[PDB]
Amino acid sequence: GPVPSRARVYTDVNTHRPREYWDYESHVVEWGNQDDYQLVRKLGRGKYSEVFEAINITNNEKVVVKILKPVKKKKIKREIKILENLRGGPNIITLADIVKDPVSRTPALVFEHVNNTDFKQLYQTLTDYDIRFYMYEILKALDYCHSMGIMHRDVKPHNVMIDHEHRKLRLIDWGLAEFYHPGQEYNVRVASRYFKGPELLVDYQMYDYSLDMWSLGCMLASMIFRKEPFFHGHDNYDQLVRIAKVLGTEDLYDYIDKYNIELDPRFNDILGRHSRKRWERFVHSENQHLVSPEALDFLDKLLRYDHQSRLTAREAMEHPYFYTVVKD
Ligand SMILES: COc1ccc(/N=C2/NC(=O)/C(=C/c3ccc(OC)c(O)c3)S2)cc1
Repeated sequence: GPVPSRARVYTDVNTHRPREYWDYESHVVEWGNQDDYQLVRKLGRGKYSEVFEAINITNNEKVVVKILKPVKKKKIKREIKILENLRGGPNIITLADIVKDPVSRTPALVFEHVNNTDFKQLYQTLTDYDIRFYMYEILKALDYCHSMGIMHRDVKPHNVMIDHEHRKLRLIDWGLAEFYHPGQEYNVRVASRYFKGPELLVDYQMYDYSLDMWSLGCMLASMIFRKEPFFHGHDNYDQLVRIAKVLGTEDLYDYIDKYNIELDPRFNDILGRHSRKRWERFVHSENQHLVSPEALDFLDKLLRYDHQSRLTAREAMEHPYFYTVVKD
């Protein structure tokens, strides 16, 4: 069978914290008053919720209200517990309140408001310095939640709110996040297609925080190469082919061989043979101002098949890529 795997860092965080830290099924929600918040406009509708701009009339404060669609109470308490465990963390969205929505019959989460510009406009104008700056700010958030025993599992541009005027970043949408427990087998149906790690795409369930580092690598490649998304698969199978055409098939086989994993035989007719490419081939006159040797080396150390070989968030913050970023 498959070879087990554990994270190389923060392995035992949850087994040394009290059961109440991670046993989200037993969490008792503390309810606020739903009448404190007036909905202003709908911002978005997802698979599991709808998001609204709102105002706290007992505050005059702008907030964001996320009203949950029905899903098993386990996953609602999971997201609530995770947001409360992480509240106050560097660049973590702050959960201000929780209420019962009378119409939906489901909880509604109240968040701090971030005056963000959508990434499709923002990524068109981010400079080399901006990308390094915001990548460092994301790394602060990930190392924090990783150090707190939590993996986000849905890192993507949509889940990174940026108020570019105030240089403020928040990592949002913790609805897929989960507590890391060594040896635990997790659902591989997480993250968006373009940001799924190879571990998900080969159905290896004993993954860890390093999944988020793959997703971050995918974001980085889209930004510095100005190709969003970078690995643009048509489905989950073609997604791994897209990755293999860049990272090569020999290291893909080394990866699945290390973990005693087999590919789905439907890859037989589609995967092919590919050498590993030099990242410089994606450089051209329209993105070269975003690319440096340090950028390519950093990206190369995030986008590894072997989840055990990717930089940790901590190690990533040590990379020369960030030497130019002013640290507060
Ligand atoms: C496109 O449909 C959806 C549906 C649900 C979503 N899920 C969230 N999960 C969070 O935590 C969110 C927090 C948030 C969003 C925007 C903000 O400012 C504009 C802000 O301050 C906080 S959104 C996202 C998009």
